[PDB]
Amino acid sequence: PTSILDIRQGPKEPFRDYVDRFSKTLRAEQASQEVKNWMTETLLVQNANPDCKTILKALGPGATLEEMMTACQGVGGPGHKARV
Amino acid sequence: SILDIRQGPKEPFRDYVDRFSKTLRAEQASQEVKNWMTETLLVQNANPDCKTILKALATLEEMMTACQ
Repeated sequence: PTSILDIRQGPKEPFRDYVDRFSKTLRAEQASQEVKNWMTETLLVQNANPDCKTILKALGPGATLEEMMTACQGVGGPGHKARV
Repeated sequence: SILDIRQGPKEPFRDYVDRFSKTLRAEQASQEVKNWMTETLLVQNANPDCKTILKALATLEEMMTACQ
């Protein structure tokens, strides 16, 4: 989990599934808008799995969520969340 | 905002801690997030001299005695 601090990417978890869990927990999290933006720029890359973290760090902080997801697409296993 | 609380180059650590504590208590966040903010932002936003001491270090009283 009910805390944004506990949202961590699984070793085989697709980045899109991790982002969805992070987004849902952050929206429910009680914090100011600037703190939520800071939580995204800190915790999202920090709590990503080793493979995605390596990609995201090379990409830099000055990149959008769509650019992050495109760079991490297909990395890892299939996961357990059904999507179209 | 707690994010903007930064120690001055000549500002005593005790004065910085007082400003950090007052802003954190007024900040709207969960108890675990506030504890995490203390563990990350307090040392991170301290001046170069205090930051060097704090990284080598613990309770707040031990931090203030080491930075006095």
